[PDB]
Amino acid sequence: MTYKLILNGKTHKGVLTIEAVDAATAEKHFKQHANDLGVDGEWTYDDATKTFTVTE
Amino acid sequence: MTYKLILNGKTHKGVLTIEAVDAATAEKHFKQHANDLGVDGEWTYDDATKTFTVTE
Ligand SMILES: [Cl-]
Ligand SMILES: [Cl-]
Ligand SMILES: [Cl-]
Ligand SMILES: [Cl-]
Ligand SMILES: [Cl-]
Ligand SMILES: [Cl-]
Ligand code: NA
Ligand code: NA
Ligand code: NA
Ligand code: NA
Ligand SMILES: [Zn+2]
Ligand SMILES: [Zn+2]
Ligand SMILES: [Zn+2]
Ligand SMILES: [Zn+2]
Repeated sequence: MTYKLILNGKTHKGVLTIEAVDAATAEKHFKQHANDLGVDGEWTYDDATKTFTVTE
Repeated sequence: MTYKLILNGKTHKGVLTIEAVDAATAEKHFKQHANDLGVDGEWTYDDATKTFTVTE
């Protein structure tokens, strides 16, 4: 299914959408993106919208 | 305005949307994302949809 990441970082404000087999796979991918971007924030997940938020 | 990046990398297939004052500013931001993700691809731009694509 489609999963989304809302980036709410100091220098990264955006929305990323990907496809993944499950939420765990999406979250692993999203955490790698955030790590590569130097985003070090607090994570939340909304199951109803399959949307993660990372907030610095 | 809103600008989009279609990631068509070997390991990064996704869509990123951001806001930016102009296409040049969006593209600079997008190129930094792609650099941070280790995406080394060919860039194209569609003015009508304010959408870049990076293709490995
Ligand atoms: Cl699907
Ligand atoms: Cl961003
Ligand atoms: Cl973690
Ligand atoms: Cl705007
Ligand atoms: Cl991606
Ligand atoms: Cl360049
Ligand atoms: Na996957
Ligand atoms: Na879920
Ligand atoms: Na900007
Ligand atoms: Na344009
Ligand atoms: Zn799927
Ligand atoms: Zn960004
Ligand atoms: Zn704008
Ligand atoms: Zn990716």
